[PDB]
Amino acid sequence: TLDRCQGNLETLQKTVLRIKETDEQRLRDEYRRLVEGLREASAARETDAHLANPVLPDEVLQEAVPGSIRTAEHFLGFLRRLLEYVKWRLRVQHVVQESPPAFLSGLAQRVCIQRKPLRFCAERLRSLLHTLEITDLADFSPLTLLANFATLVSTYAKGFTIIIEPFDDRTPTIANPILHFSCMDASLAIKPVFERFQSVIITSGTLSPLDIYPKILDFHPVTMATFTMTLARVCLCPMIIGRGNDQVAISSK
Amino acid sequence: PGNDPQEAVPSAAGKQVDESGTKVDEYGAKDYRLQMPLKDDHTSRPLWVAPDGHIFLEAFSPVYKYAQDFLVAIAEPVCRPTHVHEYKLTAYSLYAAVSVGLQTSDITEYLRKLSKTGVPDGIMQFIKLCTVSYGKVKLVLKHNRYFVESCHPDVIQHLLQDPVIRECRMDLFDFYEQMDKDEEEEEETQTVSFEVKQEMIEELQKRCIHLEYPLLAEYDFRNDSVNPDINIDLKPTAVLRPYQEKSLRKMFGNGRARSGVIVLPCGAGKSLVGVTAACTVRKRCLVLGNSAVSVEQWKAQFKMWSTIDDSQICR
Repeated sequence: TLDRCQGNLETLQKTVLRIKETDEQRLRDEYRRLVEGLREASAARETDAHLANPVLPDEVLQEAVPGSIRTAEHFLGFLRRLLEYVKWRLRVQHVVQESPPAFLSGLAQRVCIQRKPLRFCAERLRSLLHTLEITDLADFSPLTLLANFATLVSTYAKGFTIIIEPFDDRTPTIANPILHFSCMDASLAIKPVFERFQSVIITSGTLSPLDIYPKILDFHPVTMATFTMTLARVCLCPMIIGRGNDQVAISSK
Repeated sequence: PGNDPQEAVPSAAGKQVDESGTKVDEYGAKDYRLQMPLKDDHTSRPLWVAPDGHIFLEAFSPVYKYAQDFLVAIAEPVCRPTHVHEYKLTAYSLYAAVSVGLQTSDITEYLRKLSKTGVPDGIMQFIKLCTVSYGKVKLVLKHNRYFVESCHPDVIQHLLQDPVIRECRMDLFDFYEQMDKDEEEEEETQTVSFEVKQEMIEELQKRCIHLEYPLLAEYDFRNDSVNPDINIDLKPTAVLRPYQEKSLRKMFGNGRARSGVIVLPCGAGKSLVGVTAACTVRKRCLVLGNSAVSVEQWKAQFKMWSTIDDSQICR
């Protein structure tokens, strides 16, 4: 992905170079309007091709136009990002390392201006393409991945988890390393759900321990055990085997 | 010497076994085997309890009473002749130390409850609990843990005698390993298990274990955990039959530590279940053939129903 992204880095630069004022003064009228009064340019289906909110429970993106004033300058921010991100990748491929907020801190040594251009990027990724409105989305799709990422690294990392997994999983060699940013608080995925909702009912036909709703880390007024009778003769036959002759070893010991 | 558990009891208390005169405890039976059969069922019939020798099996109107006990009453019996839907004689022997999921008084109750208070002579009484149930587990620490019993009231004599003879005393890669050790539970209740006296004292101990009035059940904990090696067993499509499927189920109805001795009729799956015990148990086993006549045979079905043969054969 990154190398394909590395390839459409300067590919998009050629679109910047060929456009002198046609799409550029289109930006200049409205990037001034970005400074004057903040409003997203599109309310139609463009938002479907757009990261609506990577980190939803925030207040607002107030000081947009981050430490980035121009487009190639903003493009250089990803040159400051991606090329450092492979520097944050390629050497790191020897050791699996689980340090979620320590990464962004060491990034702050490497990234010049941080924590605002980390969070105010994916729209300015999109919006500087929106004055273009040129690039096909599947072409641009591995890029939207990336400005999603540091945006997520910008906001919610101290409760959440960074994991780097270069080694053998369908790659016998190191031929495709990967890392992952996981969250951990499905609560914090469902806390905004609950705040947006009134009081809403889970039903799970498998959930026998009620103690795992506090794995969702939440509160519950109503949590009981549904008991139905069976005058259908016998509902089913549950049959624990445990063979003695062939000597049950059915767990993978 | 030192080889004396309870021998078979009846030797005396009887004179001209035509007890047309005495039959005194049978008169207790013959009261209720005869007072009971009036309205089309017997509700009686004490298995014809005879004091000396053995007693019988009714087995002619068993219905549910003695047809369930066509088998179950036969635990200490052996049913030595077989018949048509009539009576069936047996003998009597050592077979209460096999019947150790039950108390000698518990059978004695049902020995009475079958017999419609057809009362014992007492001959069996003075031979009921001569050997209290007691096991010998061989637990993970290389010899044995000094298991007693589910029931406690036996160490009270024992520990007031035995130590004054001879004392006793990555993450996911390893998470399940303690979940197995989590399954090492209370041994059905309380266990009351003690620590090995140095592995060379049990021979000195066993001879005195039976010396009071107890008897010991040597086990074989060789399946869940085992510190030495395990051979390659492999049961190559050896479909077998429910006569011997019941057999190892009697050898293993409990956990993974109990030895076994099973009688078959002749020509039965003799070289099967031991070969089945050769592989399922995961041990390093031994056969003791009668002659070389046996030796060629028993490896051959082992060569058949086991693919364990890559010069892996020791005759």
